[PDB]
Amino acid sequence: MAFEALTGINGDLITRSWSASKQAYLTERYHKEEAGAVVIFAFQPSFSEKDFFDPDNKSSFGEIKLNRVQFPCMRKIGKGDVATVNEAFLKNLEAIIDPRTSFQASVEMAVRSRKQIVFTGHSSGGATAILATVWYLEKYFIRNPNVYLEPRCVTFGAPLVGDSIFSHALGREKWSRFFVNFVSRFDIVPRIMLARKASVEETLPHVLAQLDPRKSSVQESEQRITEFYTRVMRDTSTVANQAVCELTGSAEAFLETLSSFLELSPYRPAGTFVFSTEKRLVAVNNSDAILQMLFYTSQASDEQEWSLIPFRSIRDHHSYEELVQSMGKKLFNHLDGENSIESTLNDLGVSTRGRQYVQAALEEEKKRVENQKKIIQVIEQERFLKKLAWIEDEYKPKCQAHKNGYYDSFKVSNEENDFKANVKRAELAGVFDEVLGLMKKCQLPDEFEGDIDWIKLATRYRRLVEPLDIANYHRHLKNEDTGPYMKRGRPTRYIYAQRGYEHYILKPNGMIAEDVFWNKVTLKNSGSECGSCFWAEVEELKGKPYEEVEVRVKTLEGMLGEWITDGEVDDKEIFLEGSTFRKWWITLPKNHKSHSPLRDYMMD
Amino acid sequence: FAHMEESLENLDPKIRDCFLDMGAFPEDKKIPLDLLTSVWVERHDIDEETAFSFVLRLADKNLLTIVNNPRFGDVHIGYYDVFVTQHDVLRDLALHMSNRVDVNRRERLLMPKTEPVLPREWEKNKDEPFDAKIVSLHTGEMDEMNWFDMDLPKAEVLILNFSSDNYVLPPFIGKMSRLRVLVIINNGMSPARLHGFSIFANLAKLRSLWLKRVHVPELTSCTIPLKNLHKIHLIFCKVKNSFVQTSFDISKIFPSLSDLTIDHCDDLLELKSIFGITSLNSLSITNCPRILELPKNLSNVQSLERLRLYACPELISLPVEVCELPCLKYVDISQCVSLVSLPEKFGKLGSLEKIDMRECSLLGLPSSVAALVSLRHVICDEETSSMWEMVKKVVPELCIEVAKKCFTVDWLDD
Amino acid sequence: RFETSELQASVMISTPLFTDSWSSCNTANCNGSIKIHDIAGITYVAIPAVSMIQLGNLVGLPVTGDVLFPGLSSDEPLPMVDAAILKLFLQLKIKEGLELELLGKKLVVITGHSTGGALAAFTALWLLSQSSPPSFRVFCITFGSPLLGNQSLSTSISRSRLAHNFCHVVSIHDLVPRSSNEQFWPFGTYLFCSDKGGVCLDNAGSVRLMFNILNTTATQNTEEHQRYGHYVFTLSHMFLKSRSFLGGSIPDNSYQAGVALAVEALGFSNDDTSGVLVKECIETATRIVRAPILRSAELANELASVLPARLEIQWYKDRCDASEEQLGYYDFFKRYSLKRDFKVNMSRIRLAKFWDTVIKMVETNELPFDFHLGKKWIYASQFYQLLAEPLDIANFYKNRDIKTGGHYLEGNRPKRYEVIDKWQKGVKVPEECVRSRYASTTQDTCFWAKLEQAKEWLDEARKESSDPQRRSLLREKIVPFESYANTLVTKKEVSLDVKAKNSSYSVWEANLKEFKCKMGYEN
Ligand SMILES: Nc1ncnc2c1ncn2[C@@H]1O[C@H](COP(=O)(O)OP(=O)(O)O)[C@@H](O)[C@H]1O[C@@H]1O[C@H](COP(=O)(O)O)[C@@H](O)[C@H]1O
Repeated sequence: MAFEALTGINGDLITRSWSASKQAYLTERYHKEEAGAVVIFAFQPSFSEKDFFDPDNKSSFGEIKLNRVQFPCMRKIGKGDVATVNEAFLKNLEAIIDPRTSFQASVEMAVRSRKQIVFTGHSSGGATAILATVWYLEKYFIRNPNVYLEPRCVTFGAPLVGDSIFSHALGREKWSRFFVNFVSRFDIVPRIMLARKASVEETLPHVLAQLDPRKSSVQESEQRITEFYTRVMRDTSTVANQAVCELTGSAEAFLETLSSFLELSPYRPAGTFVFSTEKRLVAVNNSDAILQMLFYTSQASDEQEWSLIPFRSIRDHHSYEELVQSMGKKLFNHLDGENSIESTLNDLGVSTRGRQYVQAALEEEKKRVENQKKIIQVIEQERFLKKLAWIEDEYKPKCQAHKNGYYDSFKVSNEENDFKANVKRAELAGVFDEVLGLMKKCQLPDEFEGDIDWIKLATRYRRLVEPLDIANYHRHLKNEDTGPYMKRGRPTRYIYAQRGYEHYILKPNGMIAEDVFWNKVTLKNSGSECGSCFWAEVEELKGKPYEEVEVRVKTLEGMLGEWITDGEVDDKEIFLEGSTFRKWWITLPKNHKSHSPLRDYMMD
Repeated sequence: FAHMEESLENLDPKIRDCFLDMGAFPEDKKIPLDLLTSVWVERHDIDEETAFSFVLRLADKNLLTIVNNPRFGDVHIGYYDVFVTQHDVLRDLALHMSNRVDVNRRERLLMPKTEPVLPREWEKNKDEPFDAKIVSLHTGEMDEMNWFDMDLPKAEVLILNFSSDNYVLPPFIGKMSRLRVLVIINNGMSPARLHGFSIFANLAKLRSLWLKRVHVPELTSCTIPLKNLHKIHLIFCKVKNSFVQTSFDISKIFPSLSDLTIDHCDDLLELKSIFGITSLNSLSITNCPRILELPKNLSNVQSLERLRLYACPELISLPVEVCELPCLKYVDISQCVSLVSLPEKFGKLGSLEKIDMRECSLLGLPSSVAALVSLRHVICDEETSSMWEMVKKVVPELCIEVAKKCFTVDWLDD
Repeated sequence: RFETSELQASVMISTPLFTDSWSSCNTANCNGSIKIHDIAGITYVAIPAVSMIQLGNLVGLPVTGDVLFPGLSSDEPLPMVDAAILKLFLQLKIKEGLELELLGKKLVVITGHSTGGALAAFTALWLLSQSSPPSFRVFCITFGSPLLGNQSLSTSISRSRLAHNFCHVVSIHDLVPRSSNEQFWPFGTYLFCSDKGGVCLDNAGSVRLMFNILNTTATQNTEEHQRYGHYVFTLSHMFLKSRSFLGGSIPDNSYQAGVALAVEALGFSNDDTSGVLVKECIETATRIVRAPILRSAELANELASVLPARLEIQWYKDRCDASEEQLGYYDFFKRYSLKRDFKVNMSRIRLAKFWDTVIKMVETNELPFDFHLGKKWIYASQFYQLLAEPLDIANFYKNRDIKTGGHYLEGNRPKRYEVIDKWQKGVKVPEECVRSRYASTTQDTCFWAKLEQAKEWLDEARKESSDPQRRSLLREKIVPFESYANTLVTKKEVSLDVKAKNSSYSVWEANLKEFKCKMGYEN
């Protein structure tokens, strides 16, 4: 029952998915099956060299970057890097979603009928199903999350699709629980994509033809299978060793030196992988642990084990029927939940070094959780909130009552309030820089960026401290040594907080912040994107003739209303009599002085 | 003018004399409380307790306008930010009532302000054995010897306000029946040189010395041993080679010395001579850089009670012989940035009662301080609160106060 | 923690570079010539193994000639290299052929066997230790090369951060790399391999201890070429082989289990004293310390805590340059007259202590390698230096003896400032925008020391004998400083303090003008 408790899929659903996948062999493109209130889509597997490695691809691995418009959530929120997926699988998916196939209409009709959607497939086609699930997660679930709209992805021996960025994006959105992948102990198909194309290009067509269940009459060449297995195992061993060395943070200088001389596959497991053996069922939820188990399970033990492993690996690709039929006669164990994993790994054939590596990978997650707990405890301290309360409720009201904006006061003054504000700003900047470094070094859970409280705290800190940082930057005349503040002076933490806030507020809609900005709109590294950076723009625009730059002024005037409405800037302090912005606007010639749209906000 | 006169009519004659004294004392400057108490002690013979009681009684009115006064922490603490300022109208008042007698002026000899001239009322009467219980002379570029003869057969207190760089000393002390207080104040921006210091050795009855910002003359055996001097306070002075030399025994020259203060003085890398005095009772060093370690000869002193070490950076470590002091009641270390660890046997000080280590980057408190039964008050930072409460668990009477760091810009003004 | 020496060895073995280098070395030995060829986009250069050559003589690195080592240190302990290796490298003219055949290459791997391996290591050292880093990356993989070098050379290589590009594979049975004078010091990562696996050691002391214990071991062999061939052949297939790894009784501890597995991989049982000593050496190879990745993040808190000292220094500078006397903050600190000077001295001492602690932590290797490449740390170090170096110069000159003219740029500059300058050397090219006004702080932190030296030279010229030739020579040595100061002033790269009416620079300029007018030299 624990399998149903964890994965959320019953044995009957697994049997129906396997039956649909088997039936999809005869059918073309996709096959739709309606069982009760469940709609299952099975994608037809394809067995050809071009279906795994794209002929047009020039890289050593058939990987291409995703499109931001198509998959806005499949990227890193902070770094901004997009994920990479297989080119052939992406092309097959794009052909599937073509309007001529009527797949979109069927999906819409099934969604409107309030029926659960299950995506299933076998071999490479099954991998395509995973992409389809992501498509669903980018079309309906993200628009309005609901229990009835929760999808289900089931794959049987599907090869790896996404890289580490793909897995991180799946984990951050809490979508990894909807993917279940059944992989045999000796299955070789999931390990195919972990090898370079040049090593196995000669032997790929023969192995792919042999693996085809439709036409198994082809003559078996043991030498070719042995060479293919040897190359795949060597590449998998190299990839796993490098990954486990990098994860533990050891030999970093040696790894950095050797990275340039090595070309390794970037594909990483994504989803809940469950390993099937003769009488046990083990499910793993950690990508590094899944990769280590995938490498270590397919190993020999003695001479009798050899000379038969490649044949068993070839045969096991069509042995999922026995596992599906005999699902209820095998024990189910969770590797992460269990405390003692020695017996399970010994039963599955993992060696001692594999056990140690799996244990280290599991302990890495616990260390990350402990770091997140420590960060939360530090954040929830009384003094951290006291500093922000003092900044918001004492310095700003006093400056406003002093007829001078607090930005201008921080720019030039000689009072103890400025010194205290600078000290508090330095302390807050140090704390946030420590948090940003911890996040950058991949030592925090993927869900940390998804926390609403953290996003709100970061947004408040930015909106309260960024003008002070700009004033400090422009007070010491640092803009004449490096350049504009937004070019090479803006701290990374503010950019990360702004990107997180924009993603949080734009995820229900679907557009990237750039689209919204450009749609609303020389503007290279401009200040019209961030409300808190408006002061910096005033620094750049002032001291220049009106004729040279005019469009930036108009853009600033247009965005000022939105910034005021959203609370990015306060009209009481930035429109003060002694503010530098008022003086700059006074110096502006009479034409724009009379054509400005905020007259009611300035003229008394 | 009338209101404070009426108040003076209501004051006791002793407190009236004290009010006149402080009021006629030089204005527009910060006057330490210790000097004022010493002046009252040697003038009215009221002793320190009654002097402090009088100060507290007079603190109610505006004639003794108080300052921050952080001395409320304990009574064993010294003087720091405790200066008292008075109004110039009160100064003129105290100068008014019977204080311009031509020849006699039985008390309160004053000078309204620094000038290269002397008061014509007393200048004309050169031959005047005037009773001079209180003398305060303010002189700028003019010579200290003056142009007449102050015999002063009954003088008790002498205060001088000085200036310029090259200067001499008057021969008045040579023709002096008795004297107890001698204060020299220099307001220049550069060290001031003094000439003719042998005349000051004529009288040994002096009990307090308040030199400041000057070239401390080197001690010599020809100097008469001051058997009554008790206080030597040097602030912003120039030790140069006066205290560096060790040929002459300072204990023989100053056997009654009990309190020595060195503040804001550089070029003081040698302290063996200071520790060589066996009569030392309260030693305080404040803001003295260029000091590596204290000399390992403090075991000679067996009566030292206070070891205030305010500021004094670049101090590598505390001496191991400090624990041998039998009556070290008070230890004060503040603003130290080079101290990393206390002595291992620091807890053997059975006479220790209060210790201050504010803004001190201490690494680890030794377990020996767990035996500090007599320790009562600890003023430290929040970092050491845990290992001070660990001591407080053993001794319930221990009280720990966390000193908050206040950010002020008042230091920039000075 | 976690034992990873065996993991590092397995990572190194699993790469195709091992087999490619072995094949290249075998081909070079068979052909008896330097073989340069491209395999899988990587240019392998294999140096043939030479013999009938004696080793042991130490002469040192060349000082004058075609070959040079600018990156190598030149302190009191002079780095030394084997005379035979240098002579063979000079005779074979490897440099010319290598630079001719490596034009346009991106990845270069130099390899050799025994003396060939030593020659390959020397060639890689010559390539890396140049005026500028080579356009291509190098990786010297040696197969049982004899020990060469010295303690000074190894220390300089470790300081230069160049040991990561050298790897040596030494069998547990050969005697050629283990038979050398005690003056020789190993350098770079060393791989100890055997029929059941390998281990990697990246510590000179650990490698020396392993060599010593292997020397004390009774088991030794004379034929090592066939042993190396068998070892590489059986290690290239370790991926397709899973062993029991029984290790006797498996300890219930991650570190203990890892150490036991590493010991077992070398063919040493846990019963003989040799196995126990090997286990002790492996345990002592890795030290216990807080994770550098967490320490780098944690450093921001103490940086923020020390920042108020810099804020106080900034406020003091503003007050000094806003004063009526207009003496400049440098001269104000040079003349101890107010308590604010003492407070600023305390803040400067605290900042110097914090930065010295940071530098010591960096040099201890308690932080990641790219710690100094961080933009934030570089900018913070620059901001601290530009504000604290004049204060340190003023303090040194105030405490400087009258007749001890050691100055600040003649061996008295603290090493922390040199490390800060080395970090700033990686800053991108600054923009050439014209400054509208004077900068807040002087760009050159050594301006005050040069000004003091120029003032001393001018005073010496003014107060001396007639000696017209001496005056001409002193003026010739002085006028470069005047030209540099004029260029700095015209570029507006100096703060207002140097432009004060009563500043030291103005007094020096007035004195120079008066001297020129009095005596009449041109220009
Ligand atoms: N010209 C400069 N001089 C000195 N520091 C600079 C300069 N420019 C940027 N910085 C600082 O360099 C760090 C980059 O970290 P970053 O996370 O981006 O690292 P990377 O991800 O890129 O590797 C940010 O903290 C920038 O902080 C700005 O500088 C002002 C003074 O800072 P202060 O508080 O110390 O006085 C602050 O007001 C912020 O405007």
